[PDB]
Amino acid sequence: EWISGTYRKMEEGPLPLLTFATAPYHDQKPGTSGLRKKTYYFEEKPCYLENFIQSIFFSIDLKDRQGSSLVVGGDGRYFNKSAIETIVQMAAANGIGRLVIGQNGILSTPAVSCIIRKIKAIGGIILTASHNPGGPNGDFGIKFNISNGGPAPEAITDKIFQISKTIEEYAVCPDLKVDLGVLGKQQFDLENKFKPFTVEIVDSVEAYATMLRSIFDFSALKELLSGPNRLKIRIDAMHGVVGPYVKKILCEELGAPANSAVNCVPLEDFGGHHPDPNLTYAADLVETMKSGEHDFGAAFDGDGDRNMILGKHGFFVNPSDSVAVIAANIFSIPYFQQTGVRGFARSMPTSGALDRVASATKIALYETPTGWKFFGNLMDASKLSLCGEESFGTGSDHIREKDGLWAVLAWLSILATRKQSVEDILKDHWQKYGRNFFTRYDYEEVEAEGANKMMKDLEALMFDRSFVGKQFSANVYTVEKADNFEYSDPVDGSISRNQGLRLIFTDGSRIVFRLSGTGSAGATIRLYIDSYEKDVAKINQDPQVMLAPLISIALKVSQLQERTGRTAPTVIT
Ligand SMILES: O=P(O)(O)O[C@H]1O[C@H](CO)[C@@H](O)[C@H](O)[C@H]1O
Ligand SMILES: [Zn+2]
Repeated sequence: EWISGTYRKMEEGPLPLLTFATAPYHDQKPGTSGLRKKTYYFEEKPCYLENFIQSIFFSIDLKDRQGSSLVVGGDGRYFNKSAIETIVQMAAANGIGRLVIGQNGILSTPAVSCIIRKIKAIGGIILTASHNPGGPNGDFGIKFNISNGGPAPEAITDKIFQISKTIEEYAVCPDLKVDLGVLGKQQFDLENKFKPFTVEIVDSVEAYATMLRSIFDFSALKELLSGPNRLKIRIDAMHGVVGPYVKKILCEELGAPANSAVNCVPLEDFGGHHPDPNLTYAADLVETMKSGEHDFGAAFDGDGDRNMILGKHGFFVNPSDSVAVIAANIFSIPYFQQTGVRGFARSMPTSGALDRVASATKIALYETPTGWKFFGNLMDASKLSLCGEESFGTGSDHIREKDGLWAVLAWLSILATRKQSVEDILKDHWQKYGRNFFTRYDYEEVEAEGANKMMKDLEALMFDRSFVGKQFSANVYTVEKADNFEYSDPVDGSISRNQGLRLIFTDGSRIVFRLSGTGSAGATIRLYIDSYEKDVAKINQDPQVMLAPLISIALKVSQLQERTGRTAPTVIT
């Protein structure tokens, strides 16, 4: 009971704050999605976690750090609870005034972005490796968000890397034990300090659910998913963090059956499966959808910022299309009614399906590089309201992270509005704006410098006067513009180069080659292919059949097979 903990704290007295010596590491550079390593890096290596955490604290100014509030939460993967305890003790020893932590450490990435902005916190620490597998032999990550609720920009992350490279002492409160299970306030008496330290354990779902409740019309959702004539659906949480949100939001408040949700219990190893939503890693969901029983299926990733949208019989609306449908009927969501369409954005590898809705509605569209930085830059300038990434990313400017369950609720709102099946909505959209046949091949973990050699030699081949205008086909395309995609940010003036080789032809079709920044050992080659078609006779056809020429040209030009040794892609989406 609470009384036992209170009396215990009273008898043990004030908790000491102590400095301990440490040695720095070399690979604590936070990437596009924080700092991600294998779990043993954080669980077994001495003071790895402590070094990184204290680097994060040092990256925050002392003024903003004394007395301020910080959100802490994660996707409930292995080691998250222990690392959260360490974060609590260090925060207590580092002048933080209050930690708002999700119950049992559970807090989806959009939930953290939401709470940060709501409680006016100086930032948040997210214990997630996103779509990467968890468990003792899995992966583990730490993502630092700032006061706008979004990821820490390159300045902050670089400061954390620099500080981490030379750090030699940290502060911790080792006698501090905190129960992450019981909701409510939890105060701690610290030695040599006058103000008590506060750990507030909040519901993992409540605030997020309130935000969705003010974004969507939950009456229409209740009538759609709740009644006897309900729209049969199946939501696969992949044993990820979105489980509690699915159950408390869609099932409890919105009234959909409890057997509508599956795998809605977050497991520290994500049930052994890969917490990534796509047709390859969500086989159970597509095969359950293959019997012709539900009209809408959806999957999420580990931390809840990605989503997969499926229709009846397993119909697959690829992310690049999903964001274009949401844009095409964006005014079915009360939130965008309130804000208006501030702008549209997509990453360069993402198909141009959104571009067509932007051109038809006279709305600015920004083709940004891979990553959140540019999307947040645009959102803070009131120049972006809906954005999406091909990597199953969909989000708006309601927060500063992408949001999977938000995209699902948007799809249910537009389903209830248009009163059609997903396949009908998609087909009508294709005939309305034309179809962007899209595919992406991932060649996972190939020996680098073979891939880098393919990129350098490929780019040299692309910049040649005897290249622009050359004929290719496999029973015809002619090169129009080959380059290394550069992007100038129109908000802060930042310039970004490489970002992926582009082959654009005269029919609008594009072949993009990108080296991954998500990877650990070696390198991952990503091949995107995007071909447009308006001839409504050709709007419907098998995309892997419709695209096969462009694929053959992509590997024949890149010499992928001869330089990597691989004969088939690791995953096709
Ligand atoms: O490995 P990549 O391609 O560099 O990065 C990948 O993970 C990132 C973080 O989720 C996403 O923003 C990218 O869209 C995705 O392509
Ligand atoms: Zn994610």
